[PDB]
Amino acid sequence: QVKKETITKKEATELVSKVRDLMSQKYTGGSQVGQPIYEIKVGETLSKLKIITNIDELEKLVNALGENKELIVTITDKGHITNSANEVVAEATEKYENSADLSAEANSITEKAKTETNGIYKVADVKASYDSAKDKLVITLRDKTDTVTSKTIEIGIGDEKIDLTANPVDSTGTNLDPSTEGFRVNKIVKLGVAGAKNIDDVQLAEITIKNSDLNTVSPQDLYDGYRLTVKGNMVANGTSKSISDISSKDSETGKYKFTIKYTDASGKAIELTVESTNEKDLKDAKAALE
Repeated sequence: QVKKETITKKEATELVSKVRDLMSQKYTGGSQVGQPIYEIKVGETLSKLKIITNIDELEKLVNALGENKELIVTITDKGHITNSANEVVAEATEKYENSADLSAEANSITEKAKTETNGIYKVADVKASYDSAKDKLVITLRDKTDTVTSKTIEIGIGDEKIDLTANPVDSTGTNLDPSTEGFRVNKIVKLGVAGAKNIDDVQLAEITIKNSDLNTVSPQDLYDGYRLTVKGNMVANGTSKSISDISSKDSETGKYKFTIKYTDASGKAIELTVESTNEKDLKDAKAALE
């Protein structure tokens, strides 16, 4: 993954433009044709998010956002892909994502071949091999009776999951029934796929919109280890002060942080982020401002 970002209310004009375009995007095929691809939620906090169905819901909330108040917007992809007919759809056959998926499939097919009586298994002897070196699933078929032919099919990472009970495809593009009298495995060009599944959500973004003038400083900027600096005293003399929690508990930078929202001498809404790798210095600065 999620892109986290903080922007100002003024900068939210660009967010409105982008979210408007996202909200206009619909599936162009399959079961969800005409429904929105994106789910947008808006609320004061991450615990008070609500789904919106029109961009004006966001515009109204952004326009009404008070001085030193904030709004959270989350953007979720409800799951989409372009299918073989060039339509954007909500469901698709799952893909092999790694070596373990290919290896599992080889084991599954090998086990299924012992007892299966459906599709290809009915009319063909089946071997399925996971080649550790090449990183491929290799399926080898031979007709059980009559003039015996064979076919080998290679399946890799990123391919759609296959199903030997489903109708394979021949050179005409037809999904052909393996029980057709005269069917031979050497006419298979590709194997049939497993059933389509709903594509999973992907959280794309969490955008915090703050109606404030934003700046980030060190604790040293405000406090020298003993006394507030001149800048520290100006901050401490701000009005309608709200000082946030103790720390950020680190992220992937070292830096901890707290925020001070205040109204400056001119009446401007300010939010000052005070960040430090050192966690004692930050909490000392913090205590001096209280």
